[PDB]
Amino acid sequence: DIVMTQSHKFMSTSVGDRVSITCKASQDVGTDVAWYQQKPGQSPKLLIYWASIRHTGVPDRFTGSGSGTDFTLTISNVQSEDLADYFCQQYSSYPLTFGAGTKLELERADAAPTVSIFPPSSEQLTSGGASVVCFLNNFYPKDINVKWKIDGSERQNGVLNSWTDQDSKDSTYSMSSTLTLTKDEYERHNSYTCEATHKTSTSPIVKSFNRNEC
Amino acid sequence: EVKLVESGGGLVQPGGSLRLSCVTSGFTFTDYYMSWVRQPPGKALEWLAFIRNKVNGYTTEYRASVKGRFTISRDSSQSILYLQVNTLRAEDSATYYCARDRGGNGVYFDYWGQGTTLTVSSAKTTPPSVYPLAPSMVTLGCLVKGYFPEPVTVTWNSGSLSSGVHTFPAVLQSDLYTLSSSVTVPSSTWPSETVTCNVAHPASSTKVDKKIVPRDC
Ligand SMILES: [Zn+2]
Ligand SMILES: [Zn+2]
Ligand SMILES: [Zn+2]
Ligand SMILES: [Zn+2]
Ligand SMILES: [Zn+2]
Repeated sequence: DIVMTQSHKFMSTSVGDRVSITCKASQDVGTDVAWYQQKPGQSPKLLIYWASIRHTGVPDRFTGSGSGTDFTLTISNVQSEDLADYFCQQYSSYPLTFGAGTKLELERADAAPTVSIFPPSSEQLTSGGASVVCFLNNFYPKDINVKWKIDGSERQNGVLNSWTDQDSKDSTYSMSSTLTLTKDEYERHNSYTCEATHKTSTSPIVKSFNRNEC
Repeated sequence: EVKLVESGGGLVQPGGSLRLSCVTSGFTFTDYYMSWVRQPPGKALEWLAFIRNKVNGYTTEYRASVKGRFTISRDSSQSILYLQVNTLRAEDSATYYCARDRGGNGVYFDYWGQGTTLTVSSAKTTPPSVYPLAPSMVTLGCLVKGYFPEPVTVTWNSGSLSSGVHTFPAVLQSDLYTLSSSVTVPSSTWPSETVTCNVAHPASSTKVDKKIVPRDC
């Protein structure tokens, strides 16, 4: 069937610049193209229909253009309230199909992460488990890598990682890493280390604690 | 004005059936095309079906993959749109959107509802375990472990503490989710004043408060 291909999953820009999000159709769809905006945790919102007609209430900054197979949604003077997902849609033939979407990421200066390490709580140790958590807050760019070290040796099994989307206030990213062990295994080692490799530092940021001191 | 509210989501075992509902308001319901669209996790939106207005005989059009499986219909005397689904599989897990259509047969979606989330799995509902995370600016946190299914909401100090809060999305492993939340407060406000995280898991009627107390080591 007809496939709407948005070549870019992510696009970088700054506040006040102009962005062009492209969308390519598998075959000729004329001008039967719509554009939508979707913010995290919110429903889609119609921006453009019939390739170039703005929906009621849509600001004049959003413009659509294109005919045949190539279409573009241009956002002049990017505001902070435009950090969202944008995708196209064709209604020339059934079934109706959407593009995979293109998320707008905001540019800013680099920032080193604030790293914090936490030992297991008494509530979990009473249950027989032992989880160690490492928070990595407010870094930029989003590219980062975290290693867990137990008594100096790297450990990969039992690790769970999670990343946030771009912060709506300072345009940074955050990540949490949880190393889950049993209480018996936790009591058989001393040092627990969370190592953060980021472009803002030639050497990794290291946070650790020793069980002998507690 | 225009308002759409979906209901019927939740956890359902594979091979089952259910009906989703969409309550509309703010516009003449029988005069507009209505449709259903699903959004799988990390996948593009997928149109399922739409039903025409009164002047077009209330006819329906279906995606070929769902014909014979999904059924769209309107209520006889109320502004409610339905979607019947049978033979549920794990691939049907998604957010299901109710939408009002424009453009005649050139269907586009001019207003979307909030959506309802459907999870198709055989895993058993499990309440969460909430563990505190304690060590000028100091960072605390809460660890939510071993629950199913999604979602879980987290607040700090019953909503009064919102600045500097990072709630990370849940991660699945061995049919159980794990979620964490962090908050950064000035050292002059803790532990001189209390800091408590609140965790809600409506699927198991769970609502836990966990006070963060300082540690000796
Ligand atoms: Zn990126
Ligand atoms: Zn057409
Ligand atoms: Zn060991
Ligand atoms: Zn409209
Ligand atoms: Zn933040």
